[PDB]
Amino acid sequence: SSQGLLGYYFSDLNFQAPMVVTSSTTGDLSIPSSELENIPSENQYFQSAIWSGFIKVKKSDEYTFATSADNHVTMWVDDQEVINKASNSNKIRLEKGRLYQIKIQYQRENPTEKGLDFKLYWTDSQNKKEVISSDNLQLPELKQKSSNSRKKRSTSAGPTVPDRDNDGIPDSLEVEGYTVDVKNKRTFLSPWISNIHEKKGLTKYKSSPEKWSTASDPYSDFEKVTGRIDKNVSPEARHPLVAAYPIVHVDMENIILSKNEDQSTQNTDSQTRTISKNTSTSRTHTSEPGSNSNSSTVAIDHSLSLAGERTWAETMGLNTADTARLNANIRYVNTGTAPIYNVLPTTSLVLGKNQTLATIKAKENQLSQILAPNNYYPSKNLAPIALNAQDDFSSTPITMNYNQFLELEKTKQLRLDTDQVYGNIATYNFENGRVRVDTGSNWSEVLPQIQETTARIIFNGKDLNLVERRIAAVNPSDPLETTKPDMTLKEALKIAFGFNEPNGNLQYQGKDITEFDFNFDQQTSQNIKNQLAELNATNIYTVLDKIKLNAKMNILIRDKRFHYDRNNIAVGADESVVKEAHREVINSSTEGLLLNIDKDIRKILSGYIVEIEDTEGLKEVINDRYDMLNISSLRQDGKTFIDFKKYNDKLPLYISNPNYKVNVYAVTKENTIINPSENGDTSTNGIKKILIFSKKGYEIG
Ligand SMILES: [Ca+2]
Ligand SMILES: [Ca+2]
Repeated sequence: SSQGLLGYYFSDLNFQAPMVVTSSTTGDLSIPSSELENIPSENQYFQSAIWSGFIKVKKSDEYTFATSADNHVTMWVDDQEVINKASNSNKIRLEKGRLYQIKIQYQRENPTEKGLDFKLYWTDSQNKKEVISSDNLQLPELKQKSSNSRKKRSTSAGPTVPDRDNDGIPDSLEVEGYTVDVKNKRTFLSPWISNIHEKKGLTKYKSSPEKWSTASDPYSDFEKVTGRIDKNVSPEARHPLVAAYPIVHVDMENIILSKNEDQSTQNTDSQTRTISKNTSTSRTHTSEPGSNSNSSTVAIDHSLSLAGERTWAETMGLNTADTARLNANIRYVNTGTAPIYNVLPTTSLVLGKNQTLATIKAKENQLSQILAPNNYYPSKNLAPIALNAQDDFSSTPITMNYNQFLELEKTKQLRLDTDQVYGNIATYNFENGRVRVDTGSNWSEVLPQIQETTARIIFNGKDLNLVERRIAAVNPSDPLETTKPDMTLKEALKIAFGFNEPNGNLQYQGKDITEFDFNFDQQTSQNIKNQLAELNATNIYTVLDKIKLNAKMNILIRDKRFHYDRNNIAVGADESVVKEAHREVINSSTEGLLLNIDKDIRKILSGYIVEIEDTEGLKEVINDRYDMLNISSLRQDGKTFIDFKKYNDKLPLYISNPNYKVNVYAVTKENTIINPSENGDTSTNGIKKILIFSKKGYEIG
């Protein structure tokens, strides 16, 4: 179906203006004029063509080859001419289960019909003639190396379409620009033509004629654009300028802490004394100069989970000589553009700066599913992985000594550092036209080259989570990399992240590019500054189509509404933004508030404080504890309810005088208190909070 001979159809007589490149499943190599909608009528006249591939016979015999235009054809089988501008009955012996190279050239001056009607036949020893069937034809070996049975180069006899990197796309098309259009059953690759293709919304591709994969990834420029590729590769990475590669971090969903048994305590029948908390995990990115790493940071919930206000040690019965253990539920997350099949990366679980508590490994070659881009392992419809699994005798306890435990209690943070060891790659095989995991292909042989030859953009426009993409970009000092097309900042955002420009303004899902800020590493910053100066431009947002990306740039693009920590996690927002986000109140009562709040805003709030203010200006704080601020919840209808009763002994607010005010304040993550004060105070005293609702009793109804 994606198999057969590869054909190049030229408008000129001498094989130099390719109009269509496409495959044929059978010996019918025709292109009817009805299929040439994307070619100018005048270029629909084909004066030459070349086909290449292999023939595999099902039975040894003597065959004679013929075409529908023998006077215009020369054909080679494994370097030997079988047709030479004349019909013949010259038989050739072909052996079953052997592969023979095929090259066919056709030339005809001034055709009177558009397209091409052309069939390749053979006749066996019994004198039966037919168009060669699909089971007998295979594509050329369009790879960087030959296989044992299939040479990557066609015979030096006759014409060679210039294809320096052997990906299948002619040099000239890669440089000048090409488009791909899907006929009913075939993909046609043709030159870009402004006045035809622009209006139709077709993508203009350019790629390096000297790089088999312009992004230095494991899929060729041709494989990508013709769909001869792992179906799990992300849509954006089907562009030859966007790198296809996995990017993995670990998400921790919840944690349970408990005291380790010890030989001195023979008693094992005591009551449960564990601490269980939800956790929130974010993939991070830091200013570390040379970084190319995977890491995530875990925030352990500090909100009320059990009676009293005990220390963790008191809760768990931990004395100073005891040790504690952690278990957790996790998933792997692939935010990259290619899947993983047989090796999950190894992860260190780290306390503080550099105290490793655990090394998390999965068994190689025993994955229960693929880890696909924009997805999880295990999938979300399945249970997560427990670090110490119930079925597993050999899971290492994740232990902390007393001092480490106290440090975890104080910081309520862990870090997960994940390596970039991703295993084998599923590649396309031209012999059988299928994608399979290839034992000879490994991500570790690809990643360094991807990292060296691309510009990196990290963007948080999807739910404020950091998503990295890499785009092929020129390196002015590496000659091979100068053969790549110019990559602009505007184009990179379109092809890598799906920005569009419906009305003269670049947008991501309705939000203008000006709603996002640009952050650069030191070298990228100097580069971009220099470019702006050379453009006489004072504002980057008006010249995104003129800013050129270079290999090894690092660009970070973040939603401007938010405040960010050093990990580039969103942790707050300006008071004006938070106030406006809460302005639309659906209902209010002594039981709480019902509001429509934007999902991104909700992400940066740790909770709310409710207070009644009397006429003299004194305030009664209702939920007056740092661990009692979790009073918001998202309803199924998408609305947020702020629950006044939850920490008011299950009672609606009592407003003794209608002139009293009910005030509700939002507390952002960056302002959240996560421990009692040094003096032991557990109240909300001093917490930096943002007034988001204030109404008198008679206004609440
Ligand atoms: Ca090529
Ligand atoms: Ca190429």
